[PDB]
Amino acid sequence: TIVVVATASESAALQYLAPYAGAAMGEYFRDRGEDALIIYDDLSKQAVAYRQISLLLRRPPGREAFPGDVFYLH
Amino acid sequence: TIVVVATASESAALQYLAPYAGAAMGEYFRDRGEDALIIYDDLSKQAVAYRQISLLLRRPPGREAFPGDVFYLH
Amino acid sequence: HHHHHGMATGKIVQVIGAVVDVEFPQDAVPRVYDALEVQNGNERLVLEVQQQLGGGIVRTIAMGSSDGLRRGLDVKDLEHPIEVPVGKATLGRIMNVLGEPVDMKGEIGEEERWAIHRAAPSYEELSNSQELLETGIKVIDLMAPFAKGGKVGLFGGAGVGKTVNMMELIRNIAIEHSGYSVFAGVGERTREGNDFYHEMTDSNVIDKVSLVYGQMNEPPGNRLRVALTGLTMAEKFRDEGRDVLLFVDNIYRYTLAGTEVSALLGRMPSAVGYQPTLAEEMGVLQERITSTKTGSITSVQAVYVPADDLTDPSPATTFAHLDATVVLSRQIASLGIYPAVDPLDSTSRQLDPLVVGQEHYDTARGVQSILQRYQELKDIIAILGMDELSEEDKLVVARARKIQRFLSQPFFVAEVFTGSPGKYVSLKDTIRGFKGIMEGEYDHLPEQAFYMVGSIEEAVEKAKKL
Amino acid sequence: GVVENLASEQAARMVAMKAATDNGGSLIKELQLVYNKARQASITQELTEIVSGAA
Repeated sequence: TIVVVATASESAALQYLAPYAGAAMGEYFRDRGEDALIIYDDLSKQAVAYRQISLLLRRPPGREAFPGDVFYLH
Repeated sequence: TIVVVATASESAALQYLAPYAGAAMGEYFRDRGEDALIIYDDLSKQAVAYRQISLLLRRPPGREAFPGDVFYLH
Repeated sequence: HHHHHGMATGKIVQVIGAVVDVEFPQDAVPRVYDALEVQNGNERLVLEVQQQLGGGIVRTIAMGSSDGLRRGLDVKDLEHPIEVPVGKATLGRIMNVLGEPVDMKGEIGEEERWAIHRAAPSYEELSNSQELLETGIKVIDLMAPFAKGGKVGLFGGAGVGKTVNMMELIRNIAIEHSGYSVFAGVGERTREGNDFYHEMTDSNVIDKVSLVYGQMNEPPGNRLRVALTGLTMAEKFRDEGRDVLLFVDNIYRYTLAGTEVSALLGRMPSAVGYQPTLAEEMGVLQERITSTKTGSITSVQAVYVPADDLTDPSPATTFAHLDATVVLSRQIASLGIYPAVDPLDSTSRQLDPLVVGQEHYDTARGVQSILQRYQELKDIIAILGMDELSEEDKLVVARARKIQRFLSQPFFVAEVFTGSPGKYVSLKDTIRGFKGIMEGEYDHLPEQAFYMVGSIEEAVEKAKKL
Repeated sequence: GVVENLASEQAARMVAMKAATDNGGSLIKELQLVYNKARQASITQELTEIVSGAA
């Protein structure tokens, strides 16, 4: 099996997509009909990630400075 | 005696504005110099009504979305 | 929306995601509700209300996906908004939000097309009669009345097998009446849905009713939009002069979607971040339901219960909005009873008084007392031995456990599991049986017969079986 | 008579137990209101501050 590489240094880009990044993979197996699982943690830096970004994006923050994208994200 | 029609759909034009609207009526008898009575309540509706108004005003509200218009209003 | 030829272009002005800045001809533009579609690669795309902005450009949005943008962009403007082709064929047939026959397509031909944006007020319009809905529910309905076209609140939850309740409704609509209604889930775990489809096959009754379901896989513009759909759809049947009631999904999902919109709106949210106008939306919703002069629209809803904060502006709404109260109790069922519902804790202002009728309010009003007694009694016992208890206490205990037991009842739809044919309840019958029962009429009979039983005449027959 | 005093003692205290216990729950409900007013409040200063951060 393969695990992602995720570092503290990791550019927030990689960070924010990084699970969504992760998604495309197993679509191999499941889409291959092969079966798979994956770990999920609370990465949760993601919000200041995609979000602090959004500040850069000038974007309007949601609660806890974070928009409902979590839902969307989730 | 009579009373005036007020519904949920009614717009803060009619809605926020309305009890205020109906006032001058009594100036018939009252201004005929006659006592006259009226009941109104649920005025709270008028507040966030008038507050949605304030969002238009874009002005900062106070607690509970409130301006002091109450007094003036009141 | 347009009676459509041409419908032009505009350009795509500024785009962040769903934020649609685009510009039409300098001359004119259709309403915010009015809408327009543009084939983007694979497909046409229509974005929601622009609100008002300049240069033929104004601000718009869509549930669909935004990838593959192009600066210059051209949308054929649809005009008379939202026209949608429902037909009675829909029942037992499922479509997408677009009416796209989402499932294995039933191919679903439809002669009706109408905007869901249709208002449905009229002054003085609906009948002045104030009819109650008659459920034949041994406790739900008997224990509490139901008004035609009335709004209904839901308490209960996971492990309630509410679908059991629903199926009960299925046998109840057809069985009770020709009138047939459908509800639709939105923002929901899919598995439940498909299982409920299978459960429709098992139910087999699915034909009478059908719906697109939101499942929460989707974008909000869709979601928030969905309501108007069902509005129009039943508006076929109540418009049919038919009359009906549909279940409803988590509102907080809905209104909250309101806020996500408002942030999307860039508009200042309401307090506690509600939709600054969210009340207005509720105006749409609650305002929608009516029992027409010629039709009846009732419904029930379960909204996401948020921490059970009564301070909830949403609870404010519900409490404000709600016309009726469901309660269901996993402890109560956890007595083992088929009826999970909270037997206590049921209120409908409708069901209440004299002028709601007295004697019903009599066997009823005292039935409350019985409730209280079983409270005190069932309560007090464990403390110590019951020897001290007055007989009246004891007798009460029997009429108590057995009155309780007496409630439990068979169901037709229940058959598939058990073959239980059940029956439609009868008010005169009910008031009869209970009233006498309350008197301890026929005090001799066995308690066991009473649980999951038939009529006092029929349970009386079980005394023969006994 | 000593004994009667005794068992009686045991029961009497026993009875007190229930009531004394029961009272507090009310207060707890009040407190519930307090975290209600409060939940309201954090919601509030937070909110005012949220507009504020919007600035």
